Parts: sequence; C-alpha cells; structure tokens
Amino acid sequence: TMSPNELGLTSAQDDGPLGQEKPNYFLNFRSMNVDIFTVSHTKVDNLFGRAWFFMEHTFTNEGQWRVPLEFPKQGHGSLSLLFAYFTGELNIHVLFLSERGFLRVAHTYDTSNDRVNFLSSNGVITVPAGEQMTLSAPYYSNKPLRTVRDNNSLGYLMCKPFLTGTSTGKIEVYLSLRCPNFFFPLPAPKVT
Amino acid sequence: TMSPNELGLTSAQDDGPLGQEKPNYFLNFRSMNVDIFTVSHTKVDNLFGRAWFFMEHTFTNEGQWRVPLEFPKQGHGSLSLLFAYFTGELNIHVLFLSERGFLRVAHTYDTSNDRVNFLSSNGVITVPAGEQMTLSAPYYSNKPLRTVRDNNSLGYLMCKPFLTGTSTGKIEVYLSLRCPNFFFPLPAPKVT
Amino acid sequence: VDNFHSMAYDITTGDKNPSKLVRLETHEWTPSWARGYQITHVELPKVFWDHQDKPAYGQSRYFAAVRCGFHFQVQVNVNQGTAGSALVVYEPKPVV
Amino acid sequence: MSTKYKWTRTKIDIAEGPGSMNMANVLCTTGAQSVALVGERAFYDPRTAGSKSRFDDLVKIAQLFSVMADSTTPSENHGVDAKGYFKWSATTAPQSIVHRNIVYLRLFPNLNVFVNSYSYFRGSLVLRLSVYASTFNRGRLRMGFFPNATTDSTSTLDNAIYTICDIGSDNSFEITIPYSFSTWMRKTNGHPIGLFQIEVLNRLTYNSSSPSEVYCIVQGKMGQDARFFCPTGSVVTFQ
Amino acid sequence: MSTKYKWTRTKIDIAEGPGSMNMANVLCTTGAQSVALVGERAFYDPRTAGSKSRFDDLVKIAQLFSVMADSTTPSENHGVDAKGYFKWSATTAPQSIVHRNIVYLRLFPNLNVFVNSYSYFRGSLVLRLSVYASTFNRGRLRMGFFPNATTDSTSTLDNAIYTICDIGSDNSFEITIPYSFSTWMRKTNGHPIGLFQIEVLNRLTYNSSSPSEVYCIVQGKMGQDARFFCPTGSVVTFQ
RNA sequence: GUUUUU
RNA sequence: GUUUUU
RNA sequence: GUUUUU
RNA sequence: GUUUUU
Repeated sequence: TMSPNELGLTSAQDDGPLGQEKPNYFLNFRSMNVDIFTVSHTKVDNLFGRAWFFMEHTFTNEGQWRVPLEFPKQGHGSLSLLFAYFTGELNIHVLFLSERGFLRVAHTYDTSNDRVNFLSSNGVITVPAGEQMTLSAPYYSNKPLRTVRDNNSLGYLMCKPFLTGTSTGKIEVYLSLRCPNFFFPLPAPKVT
Repeated sequence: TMSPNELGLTSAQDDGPLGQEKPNYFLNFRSMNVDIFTVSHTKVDNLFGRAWFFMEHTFTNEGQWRVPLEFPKQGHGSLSLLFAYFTGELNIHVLFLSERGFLRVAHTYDTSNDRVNFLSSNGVITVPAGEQMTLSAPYYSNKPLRTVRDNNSLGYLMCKPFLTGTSTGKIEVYLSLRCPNFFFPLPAPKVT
Repeated sequence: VDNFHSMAYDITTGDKNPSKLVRLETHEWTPSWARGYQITHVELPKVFWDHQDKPAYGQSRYFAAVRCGFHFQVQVNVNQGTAGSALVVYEPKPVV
Repeated sequence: MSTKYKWTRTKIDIAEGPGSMNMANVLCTTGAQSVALVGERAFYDPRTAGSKSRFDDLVKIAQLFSVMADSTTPSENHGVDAKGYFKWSATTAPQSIVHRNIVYLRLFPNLNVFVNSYSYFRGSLVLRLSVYASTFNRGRLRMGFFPNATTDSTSTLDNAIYTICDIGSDNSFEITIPYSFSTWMRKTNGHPIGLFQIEVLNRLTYNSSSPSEVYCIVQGKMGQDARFFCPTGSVVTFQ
Repeated sequence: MSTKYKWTRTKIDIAEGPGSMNMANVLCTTGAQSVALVGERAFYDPRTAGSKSRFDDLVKIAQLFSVMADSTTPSENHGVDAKGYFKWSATTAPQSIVHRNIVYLRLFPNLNVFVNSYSYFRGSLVLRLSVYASTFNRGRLRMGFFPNATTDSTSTLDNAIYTICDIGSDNSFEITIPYSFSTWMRKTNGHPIGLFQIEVLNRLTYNSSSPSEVYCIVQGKMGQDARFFCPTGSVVTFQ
C-alpha cells in the first residue's frame, strides 16, 4: 500500500543521493502520463538539435573573422546553462550575404591565434555568395570536457571571404549541436 | 422490394440522427456511380492538399512580419467553412521576391507576441533570395482543436528578411494543409 | 445503509440528482413572426445552473471546469386545427 | 576489384525548372519539409469535438439538404420566383401554378459552396418539398421537372419527371433528377439543371378551424452517386 | 539487351527552395556535413565529470525543487507577497494567513528556465513547505491551493486542495496539483497555476528556551508526469 | 554509442 | 590495391 | 551491340 | 493513423 512518505510527509535532509523519482499520491490523484506528440521535446538531442541565432558580422573586405563560440543565455539554448560540462558534435549554420564571392569557414578549439592564419589546414568549407551551409564541427578539443559557460565554451569560428570587386556584405551565424553530452547539472541562472 | 419511403414519401421530422444515406428510386432510375478519374477530388486530404493564395507583403527593410493565418472565404479552400473544428499539419508556401538576401520564416500557434522576438527557437527556415520554400508546420497548438473560422484559426506566420544593401521586395504567401481533420459540419456560409 | 429503506430511493439518487431532467426555458411563439425568426434560446451549459433551484446548481458552484453531454427535449403543443413548423437546432460557440 | 576505376560520387541530371514549386498536386505538398522539432506527428482528439472520427469526404456535405433561394417572406409572385418558400392556397385553381423557376446548383447554400470550388460534377439531384398544413387539410399537388430546360414558362408536366403529393402524415415529398447532359461531367456553374414546376392538382381543402392556405419549403441535395471533379477559381466571396 | 536505348545518367526534379536551410528539425541538422578529417566520431569521457553517463532528458531538471521567489529577507508583509521565504509566528491567530500569492512557473528558478524555452506544457506540480523549528515547537498549518485561481484574496480552503502540517521530526510538507486546464497542454508563461495560501490552523506553541516564531521555505518542482512541448522565443535574458 | 531512424 | 567505407 | 561498367 | 502511395 501507500506509505505516509509518498503522501507528502517527508524530510528535506534525506533527499540525497540526487535524483529521487518518488511518486506522490492522494485518494483522487495518480501520476498520469499523457503524450501529445509521437516524441519528446525534452530530450537533449531533440531540443538542442534545433539551431538558434548567435551573432552577425558585416564585412567590407576579406579580413578574417574569428569569434569565440559560447552557449546562449538568450534562446531555448539557455537550457544548457543548467549544466556544467559539455562534449559532442557542434552544428554551425552560416549564411553568406554577398553579391559575388566565396566564404571560407573553419572551426578549431585551439586557443592559439596563429594556428588559424593558414586557414586551409583547419577546414575552410566554401559557401558561394548567396548560399548558406551547415557544417558539423567534431569535438577536436584538447580538453575532455567543455565548461558550458566559458566565453569560449565552444571552439572558435573562422570566416574569411574571398571577395572579387568592391562588393561587401554581412555574415549571419546560427548554432546548434548534434548529440550533446551534458554533465553535473548546476543551479538555475539569474535574470538581468 | 422497395418501400414507399425510398420512393419519395418521407417525413422531414424523422431525419435524425444526422447522416442518412437512404437510396431513392423510380422504375427507370437507380443510383449509378461513374468515375471519370482514378481518384476522388472530394476527399478532404486531396482537395485541401492543393494550396491557394493567402496574402502578400512588401518589405523595404528587415522588420519582422507576423500575420494571423486563417481559412479562406475566397478560394476552393472555402469548403472548410462548412466545418467548425480543424487539426493537423499545415503546409505554408512562401515566395521570396528579392534581389540579394535571405528570408527567415517561422510558425507558431502561440498568441503571445514576445515569444516570436527570438525567431530562431521557433524554426526560421531560410529561403535564399529568389527562392521559394514549402514548410509544413506541425500542430503545435495549445488548443486541441482550432475553430475553423477564427481570424487566427491557423497559427501566426513570421517573416523577417536579412537584407544586405538597399535592396527591397515583396513576399507572396500561399497556404495548403497535409491531412486535415475537420469535425462537426456547420451551416453553409452566406455571400457578400 | 438503512436495511429498512425508510427512504425508498436508489442509494445513488443524490449523486445522479444533478444530471436530472429540468425545464431550461419556456416561450410563447407569436403568430406574426416571420420565417427564420428566433423563438427562444438557452445559454449552454450555464443554463443548467440558471437558478439556485436547479438540481445541478449546488455542485456547479464548487467547480470551475465542466465536461458534459446533453439530452434536450423541446416541447411544442398545438391543436390539430392549427399548423406550422419550428427548427430546433444546437449551435456550438463557433456557430453562435 | 573495382579499383581500376577511381571511386566517385554519383552524378545526376537535374530536370527542368529545379526549385519550381508545385501547388497543384497533393502528392507534392504532403512531401514538403517539416519545421517540426523532430518531424513528428501529433495525436488528434476527436472526442473534444464530440466525434469518433474525422470527416474524410466532402461529397457527403453536398448530400445535405438546403433551402432553395431561401427568403424571410414567401413568394409574393404566386411562386413564379426562385424562392423555395412559397404558399399553397385554397384560392389557387387546379393546373394553376404555385411555384415555377429554373434550377441551378448555386440556388442551394451547401451546393453553392461546391459551385464556387469545383468546376464540374455529375450525379442525380434530389429535391424535397415539405408542405406544412394541419391534420384537417387535404389535397394533391404535382411537381415535375424538365431536365436541362431553360424557357421559364408554365407547361404540362405529363411528359416531365413528376411526383404527385397527397397530403397526409408525412408531408415531405421527394423528386430525383438523374444526371442528364451531353457531357460525362457537367459545369458546376453552367447550364441550368432544368425547369422546376409545382402545379396544383386538387385545391387545398379546409374547414372552419383549419387554414385556407399553407407554407411550403423546397430543399435540395446531391444523390448517392454525386461527384465533383475539377476545382476551379471562385465566382463569389463568402463571409 | 537494353542497347535499344542509349545509356544515361538519372534525371531528377529538384523540389522547391533547393538550398534552403532547415534550422527547426533535428533530423535535418544531424545529417549536416562534417568538417572532420574523416567524418569521424570521438570517444567521450564521463568519468572526468564524475558521471557514468550523459544527461539525456531535460524534464528531470524541471523535476528538481527550487525556492519560489526566493529573497534574502523573509516576507515583510505577513507573507502576502510572492516570497517563498516567510515567517510563522506565535503571534498569528488561527485562520490568519502566513502566506498567500498567485503561483506562476516563472516564480521558480529551474522552471523559469523552461518557461523561457518551451511555449507549452502539462503535468502535476509539487510544492514542498519546509518549516524550520526547534524540537519543542508544536502546531499545525494548513496550506491549500485553488487551481487556476486569479483573485489574490484570503479564502476558506475547505474546498481547495490542502495539506495540514503537524510539526514533528519531518517538518517538510508536500502538496501536489494535478494538471488542470481546459487545454491538453498549457502555456508555459500564461495563466496562473492557481492561488497558493498557507493559513494558520493552530498557533505555533513554544516555551522558555524555544523560539516564538520560525522560518519557512517553499520549493516547487514538476511531477513525474511533467512534460514540455513547444520551444518558443525568450521572454527574458539570463546571466 | 539504438549517440539518425525502427 | 580493403588504395572510399565494413 | 559487354556498343556504360563487371 | 493505409493519416504518402499499393
């Protein structure tokens, strides 16, 4: 039968270990699970499998653009802030807004600035002007885990455009991840 | 044999329940079914599976465009007005008429305006300038059924364009639905 | 349970009482009225709690949500000499 | 081993109009991409609608009766108009007309919708005349129909598809028109369905306490063999 | 042999919006190209995180208690505010209120995150009141909850979902609210969850060496049947 | 690592 | 030449 | 006409 | 839900 513990009478100091799926009942109540869709939208793989805006850059010349990639404190991706460590594939969505040219894109977790001077070794997929690509950067991280908060939690992204004439433009960036491994959930964030 | 009831002699007050496929005959007449095509054009899935114009928007800048989506009182889609409730997939056809840029598109049934500020979480498929896409929005409705008439019977559509230069244009919209679930047919509409 | 049944009623009488059949409305059709004129109407479902004298009025007070089915019986009596016809129809919120 | 040929990605030719969007074929739209989080489907709830299943075919709606050219007031021209709401009188003589008009699908609320949706159709049409008299009133009324007729003029119905109505307990009378046209399918909004006439056969009798004239209603619906075919543009705008 | 037809590369029609990038469906993103040297996968190391496996479902986090409208100082308005940190007093009379406020998911740190992520949800909510008194203090306190209520006013809880708390060794009391809404799923950040009231049933008793008033904490979490559905935009920015 | 999907 | 991949 | 390839 | 199609 039902114990008084499952009826509401408990002790907060007896909750450890963390993660106790204890059932709560009353005479007219029972945990009822109802699913409205064929799958879950709470699973890390599904939720995060959907991109979210990151930032935009306007380029008037080929100069290279390197930006630290970090988890959002803004979109649905904020749900990541509930975790401390991450590891796994990283989907980067880049849009090249230009009239005539090409955009070199590359990703590295390496903090050294110089390693990115010769962009070709790193990757540098090519998005023709007016096209958008989605490259999935692997976990080539020199650190087993990525503190999820760091201003560079995610590796740096490189964008250099091979323009042809006076043409200029702007590069919008969106980020998403493939199968994410989060660990050791930390306390919920505050609001600004 | 044939009863006088099936020969025309009946009583209007004995029609309930609704939906009586009673056969009507005469000496030289019998219900003859002849099909001219390999399939039906009366089935809800087929008829509505074909789009119809909705509305057009001209944009001179990136400002976002949100428009309530509703059933037509104009095209063949008007046949929906014969029903009261709807539920199912929604096919949205968008044409981006622009010289150089990108068009963010997203759909939500959520009435709150703010939820749409950060468009990325919602969806935001990308149609490059001069391209047209057909996105099928699922029934992410907080209401089990959508009164078919409401000025927002269908969820709201969001369009924000990431233009690059002074370029401007117009976005034409067409709507269609995938497998529609209509219920409780109501009286026929009037004319203007 | 009173084994003598000093109250000869089904034990679940009080429970089912609120589902009991009740008079929701009455109106006098006026002969002059044109076709398509609305004779009378009843707010559904709040009409079953129309007055504090409605069997369902009691419980209806202690709950904010409701999910129910109806069984209407519109009655109209007229001598044989007279004739006419009325349209009794249910109109969901969408129609209304 | 196939190492005499360098390995390569498959090469394919792209047909004309790549990127063209087909908004005519359902087989095309249903295959469109999904903005769903996981390109998933939801569980529909018919119960909230009081139904056990969704509505799959529209033809069934076209098979639902609707008053013809319904009006607030009865025909003020002895029924010679399109109003399917006319009066039958003690005054009208036998062979006198109580109603006459050319019938079109658009004259019916339900059907008029399909008329503004589909371009063609086929099948039989059923009209049901409901005379509302008292239990004392008696008489007969013959309603005929000349399929495909256009001359709106009273004419003997001896050769037309008619139905004689003898007042009793079931005072609703039906008349079926089987599909009649040169073409296999016919314009939804084209040539008339035919001439509809309801002539008096036997004067409506009455007594001291019964009405000398009664009201009549004409409804119309599609037969069990009804079909609609091509969807076309709209000729009117609903509200 | 098929030598009556010249050999040809396959021809295919390209659907609308080729090159369009779908950033909504996961099934789309996971299939994106790989910039990996050999489009390879790495071996993850959970141990360094002290875990034996990664975290797969987020709902479990929504099922973790968090203080409601937590503050540094206890409710200075006799608990009539949103602060889930109030004081119970020897002074307060029975039926007097120690706390009252309208509850929203955003009032909880953990939940507020999901509120800013998902658009809808469903399931029961659990609130746990923890009164920290000494082993000598005794008394009762009834906390009720009117689901979906909006009028923030003290009212008899005899008809509300309540839980009577008798001080003892386990001074943490729970109360479950089963999902209650017209809709199957409900706005994450919409209509209130209901009216939460904690009234005094029996004055907190004490003695010469025990406190005349104690501190209380109210936590909130989702039930085992909790679910979230559509991810929506953000209504606030975290730090 | 069914950690694309069954 | 498993020297595309297993 | 293994005359795309084996 | 054969609720893409058979």
